[PDB]
Amino acid sequence: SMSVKKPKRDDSKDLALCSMILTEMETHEDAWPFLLPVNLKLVPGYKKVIKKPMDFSTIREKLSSGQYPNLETFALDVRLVFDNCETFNEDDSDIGRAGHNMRKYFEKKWTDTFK
Repeated sequence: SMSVKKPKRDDSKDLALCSMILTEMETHEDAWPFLLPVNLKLVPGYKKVIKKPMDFSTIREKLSSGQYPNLETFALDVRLVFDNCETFNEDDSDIGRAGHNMRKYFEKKWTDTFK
């Protein structure tokens, strides 16, 4: 509360460490469904159904331009990429399986880097 603060967790490396995680996601072999924005002209249904599209290139630009206020807002966009994927793709599809694999990969890196 006012003039009563928990001890200061060092956040000075968060930007660099989120960038490293994102590099690792970018270079995973199952990243290909997620590298670029879904083409809203060429994929029927996507625009109406997915209210907040997100992809790795869009996260990378937001990261690079100071549009994440803290590490939690970064994790929310990453998870949005996988939640979108599950909304639109059957579990038993190459893209559906890619999304589950990447989410697993991300969540382990996140825990090991920050928890």
